[PDB]
Amino acid sequence: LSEVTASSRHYVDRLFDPDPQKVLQGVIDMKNAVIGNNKQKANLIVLGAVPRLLYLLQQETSSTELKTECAVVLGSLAMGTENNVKSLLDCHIIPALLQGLLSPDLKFIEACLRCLRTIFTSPVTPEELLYTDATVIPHLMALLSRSRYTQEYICQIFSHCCKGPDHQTILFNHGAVQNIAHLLTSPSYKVRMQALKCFSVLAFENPQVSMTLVNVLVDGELLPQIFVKMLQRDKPIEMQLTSAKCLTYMCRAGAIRTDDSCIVLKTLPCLVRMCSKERLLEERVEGAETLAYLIEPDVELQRIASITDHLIAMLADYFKYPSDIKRLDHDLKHAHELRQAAFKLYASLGANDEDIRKKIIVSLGEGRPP
Ligand SMILES: [Cl-]
Repeated sequence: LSEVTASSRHYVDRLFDPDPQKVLQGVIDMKNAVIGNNKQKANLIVLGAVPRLLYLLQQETSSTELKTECAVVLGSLAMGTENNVKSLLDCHIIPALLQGLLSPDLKFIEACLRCLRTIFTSPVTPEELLYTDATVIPHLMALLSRSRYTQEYICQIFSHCCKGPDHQTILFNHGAVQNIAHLLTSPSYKVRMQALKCFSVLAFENPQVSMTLVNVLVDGELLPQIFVKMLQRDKPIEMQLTSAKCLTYMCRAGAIRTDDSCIVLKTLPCLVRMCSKERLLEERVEGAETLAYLIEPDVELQRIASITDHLIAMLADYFKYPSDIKRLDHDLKHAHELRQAAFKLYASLGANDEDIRKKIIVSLGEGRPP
């Protein structure tokens, strides 16, 4: 490791200072020292700052300011390497943060939830820890709608830690769909985005939840009506793609009909707009694969898609060379993903109609099949 120098030790020592004012300023200086330095994070974790910080956040005498600043620093350490997250987990930070979530003060709750978000988002953290203690999910649900930060953080934690049907149903029984639906009308886009993500992963292959989503009412509008608005071009591209995913999944589960207006006039047209040359490579791959997921079961959708906004022409441009230098290198390295996506959509488009396969064969290269 990098040698530990007197500066780092002085930061950790100032926490043990006898004057409370000096301790508070020491934790503040510690937060300002780990902003960009992952090495400073590692040095302070090895010097034992995390146990002391947790103790200072546990004390009854500690002011709300000191508790908030200590939680902030603990989150800043969790923003570093995976080794740091493992060290913080080994110091039992999640239990302490869960006790901190019992606080009335909102800023302190936000700091603890920010730390929990970074931890649960990190790969080294097992998702089962979220469900190992049954009371944490109800407690998080209760805090879901106190601030935009609680909404965003708890949505991120849930969306990253759902993991499919079993504990997805655990989350559902605690009122996930009803409590998270209201966030889609929030004045904060960051919230509205994250809620969307929660729904997309929550309804991927769970027909039961999809049906529930069809009848959920948020601010006088049925939830699919909110999704359709989030397909509009004025909205950000992410918002659109994710909305389309939700609807396609709801359509695949049976909650929405393949002949429904939201699918043929909004969702599918939106997905072809994701396949344009102007779109990013990742967006083209996801739009194409999601459209293939949508159109695979129904022949009528396949035909409609084949005649929508020169889709088969745009797909041909997946095989053409790109036309910011790091993005260009990234697009030449990941071009295989784009070509593979094009073939997935071709396979779904031409599954039942030979004339569509003839159209694609002609589009992919010069020459007409016999
Ligand atoms: Cl942050």
